[PDB]
Amino acid sequence: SSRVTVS
Amino acid sequence: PTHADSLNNLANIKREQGNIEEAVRLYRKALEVFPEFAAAHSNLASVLQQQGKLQEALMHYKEAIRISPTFADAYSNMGNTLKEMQDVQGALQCYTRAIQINPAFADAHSNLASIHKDSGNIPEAIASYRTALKLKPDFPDAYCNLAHCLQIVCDWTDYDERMKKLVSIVADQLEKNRLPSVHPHHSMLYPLSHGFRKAIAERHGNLCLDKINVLHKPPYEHPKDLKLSDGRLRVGYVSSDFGNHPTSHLMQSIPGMHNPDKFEVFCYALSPDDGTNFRVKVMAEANHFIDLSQIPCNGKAADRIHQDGIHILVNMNGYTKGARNELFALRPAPIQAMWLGYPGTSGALFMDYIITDQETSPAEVAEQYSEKLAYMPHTFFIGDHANMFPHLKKKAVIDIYDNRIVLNGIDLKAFLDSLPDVKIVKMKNMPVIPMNTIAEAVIEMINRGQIQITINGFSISNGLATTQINNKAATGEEVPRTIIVTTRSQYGLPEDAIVYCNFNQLYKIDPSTLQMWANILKRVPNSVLWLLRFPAVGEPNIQQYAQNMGLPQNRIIFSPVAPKEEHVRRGQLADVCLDTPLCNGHTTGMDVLWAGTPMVTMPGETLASRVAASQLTCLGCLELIAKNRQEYEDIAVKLGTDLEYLKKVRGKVWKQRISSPLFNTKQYTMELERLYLQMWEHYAAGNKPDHMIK
Ligand SMILES: CC(=O)N[C@@H]1[C@@H](O)[C@H](O)[C@@H](CO)S[C@@H]1OP(=O)(O)OP(=O)(O)OC[C@H]1O[C@@H](n2ccc(=O)[nH]c2=O)[C@H](O)[C@@H]1O
Repeated sequence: SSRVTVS
Repeated sequence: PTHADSLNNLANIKREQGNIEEAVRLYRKALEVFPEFAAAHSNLASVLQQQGKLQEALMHYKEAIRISPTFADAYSNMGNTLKEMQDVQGALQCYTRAIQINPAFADAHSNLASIHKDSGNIPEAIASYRTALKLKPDFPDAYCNLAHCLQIVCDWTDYDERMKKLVSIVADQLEKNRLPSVHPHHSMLYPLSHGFRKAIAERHGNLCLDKINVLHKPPYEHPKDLKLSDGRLRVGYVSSDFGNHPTSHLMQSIPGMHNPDKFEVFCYALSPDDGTNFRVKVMAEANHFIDLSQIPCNGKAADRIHQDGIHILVNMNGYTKGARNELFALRPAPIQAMWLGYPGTSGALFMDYIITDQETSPAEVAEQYSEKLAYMPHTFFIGDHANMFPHLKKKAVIDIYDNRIVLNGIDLKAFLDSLPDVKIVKMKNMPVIPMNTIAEAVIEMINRGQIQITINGFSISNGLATTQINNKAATGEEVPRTIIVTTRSQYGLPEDAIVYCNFNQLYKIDPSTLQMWANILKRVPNSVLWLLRFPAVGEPNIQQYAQNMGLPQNRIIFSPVAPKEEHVRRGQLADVCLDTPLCNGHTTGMDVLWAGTPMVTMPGETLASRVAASQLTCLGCLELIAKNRQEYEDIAVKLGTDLEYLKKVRGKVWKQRISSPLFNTKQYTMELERLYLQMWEHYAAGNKPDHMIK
């Protein structure tokens, strides 16, 4: 869907 | 078996301490003395899992269970192992089996909650963390993780008490030198001191040091000159985000813009090829592209970095998903710097520098960071928008407003010249298409939900249908080859009122911030705040706390998360962007600025709270940077009521996004180059890392 900054 | 039990308990203490090798040795010796020892199998499995020996781990977890079919621990730890191997179905079977065996097993509930969160089922994650806490009220991991779920959906029930308790939990954990339960990446969201934030990070850095000490690597020997590299600085960009990820959307042009006379660029990918043009472009344009995802051992992977000869090794992950900071802990390069992907200090002594800027990280707060500051001269932020979305460099409208009905396209000028009666308008140059048979047909396409039409042989597309027309243009992988229409009506926004936007994930919003936004909306009747379903289940919390503040429902309009190009294209329909002070829009900040949309921000102290102010300073719009909340509200209200002042600020943004350094990837690369060479001089002259505040 949509990629983000994650831990 | 008591011989065995004392070996096992020793092993457990050796493990808590971070002595992993020795812990393993003892678990094995425990089993050597007592082969049918379930807990030793499980604990050994569990430390092998820490070491990345996932298969060997599973084998011992199953021994444990075979020996003791009701051993709930082994099932719960096996679930985490399966989860690490991306076998969600297997992990869920293990966790639920553990809870079925013992419904009062709190860790199992907490781990089941964690996989629910990761799957984007927040209500169920919250419920299972609550069960965990109900069973074990003193449970830091589960509390802090619950606190993050609540943050994510903007649940602020007992907010101040919760914040106070996160701080207290972290205080306690840091006193006991245990791994804090607040993740370093989340730590900017809570009222922790900079010392607490730095220490949180330091502790996760230490994890990496502990894991590499099993390998017993001597220090690597590092170049003191550029002789073996023919006079070129060898720079290694390490990232798990060379693919369809914000990082590549920021920096994908940097590698190939480097100056090959004086630099040699190596990209170390930590992820496998996702098939996207982002990956294709960095693989093509870097001088050397190395796929470390094919090299699981961090010893052997650091070895490679050392034998490529890297001078400056660049950490683009910090504490994010995909990181392999173990690589940096081994120090395969003489200079190691944090850049771009991680908005915080690493807290680790293996990172020498953080690349940043005066606005983002002022000297006053240099003790916020373990690293020395390496200042870029404008902002450290960068965006690849000029390359990805050059169809947004110019725009045209239909009938005079700059943001109700908008057309963009590479061939827009040619289409305009095909029309009888186009007017040009000087910005305080914008083509305007009068109300016309052509204007009517475009609007008709939108209203009816049509995908595209043709006018004078030009393809005219509905901005809502990008994935049906060209899915690679939607993602930003390709530049759109049609003309796109974008309008306020496509998003339920009113043609006649001021639209404030913020397109970040909802977690960056906090009570104080929503209170500002409400104040502003109250002061500007018939304006709206335009937010995203990110996630959708944060929407009713937001709406409700806004009703409590005095606002009616229609004042906040939610849209869905869109493909990347639509997201960017659509910010054009807004008047103003109200940035989140708690944690700014970073990538999101560049997105909205590229639409020509001014952003009001209030820089805080943390790096994450200052980035938009740095973007804006580089952009040359100091007027949009607030020193307190009254300023922030006045600026925003002024931009919503003083409409000529709104024209002027918008014209300034619109043109400064081209004429200023902000989106200038070449200039940025060259400035980055000067700074790398400063860093290199200083070390080649035998000195140690020190501040480079130019
Ligand atoms: C706080 C934080 O972690 N900050 C990080 C930075 O410090 C790093 O420098 C950035 C580069 O790694 S990423 C990150 O920057 P952020 O501003 O937080 O954006 P985030 O991580 O939420 O991603 C949202 C994405 O959705 C895209 N997006 C958004 C809305 C939409 O509808 N569609 C869409 O594609 C957006 O274009 C984005 O691509």
